[PDB]
Amino acid sequence: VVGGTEAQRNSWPSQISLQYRSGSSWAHTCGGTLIRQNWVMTAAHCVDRELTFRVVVGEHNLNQNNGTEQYVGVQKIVVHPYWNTDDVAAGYDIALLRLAQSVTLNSYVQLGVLPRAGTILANNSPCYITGWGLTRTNGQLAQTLQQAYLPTVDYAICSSSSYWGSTVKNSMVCAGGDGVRSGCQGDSGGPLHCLVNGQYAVHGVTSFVSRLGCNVTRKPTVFTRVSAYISWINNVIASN
Ligand SMILES: *C(=O)[C@@H](CC)[C@@H](CNS(=O)(=O)c1ccc(C)cc1)C(=O)O
Ligand SMILES: [Ca+2]
Repeated sequence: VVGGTEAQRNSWPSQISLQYRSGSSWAHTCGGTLIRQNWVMTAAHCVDRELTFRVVVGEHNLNQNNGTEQYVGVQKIVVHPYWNTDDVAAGYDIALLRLAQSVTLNSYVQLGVLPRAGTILANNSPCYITGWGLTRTNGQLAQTLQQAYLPTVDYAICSSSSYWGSTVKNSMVCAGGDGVRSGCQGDSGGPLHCLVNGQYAVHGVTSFVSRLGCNVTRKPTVFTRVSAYISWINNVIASN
């Protein structure tokens, strides 16, 4: 997250860290949202490589023991069947991870509330991106979880020629684009939390930023629109 602030450690209890095995240790690669005690929602592009993955829930600082973490292996990976690694702009950048063990819920570990199917936010709706992604374009991951206020940019504006044009689809949510705050590499997969009727709900799964950089004016961070995939998510959890 570029231009973020450090989140309080119990603000976003559904945020998870998706990590891969690297030698004798583990490395953060993406975020995710805990949606059941044994299921995580993340981006399909985060699980494209043939790596060994684990999920960390109750995480705040990646480089320090917080005394709240729970570590669980990924038992099954279900990518949307229409995802294509050669075309992130086509959409379908979503995947569900079945955890080997069910995690225990507490003030640091909670299920993410998902919007009702079909819900579209009005332009400029209040949202926060959260993650441990780079803190600057071509920078380094954050140690502590970060958050940034990214108001939505509706489809009409976001798919206009000066923004993302035809690259953005109506199955996506755009947010931000101010040139200062944005998602960045390593935030992908994680949540876009938006305040609706008093309650924050996870409306987006971080998917991409401009190839020019993370915080680029008129290139808002782009997310998979969760509310387009409610039936798909329910169908996967029910058949697995
Ligand atoms: C996600 O973080 C996204 C920017 C918000 C990235 C794409 N995903 S990533 O950094 O996790 C990634 C990059 C390259 C590879 C080979 C794998 C994963 C983006 O650049 O849009
Ligand atoms: Ca930690």
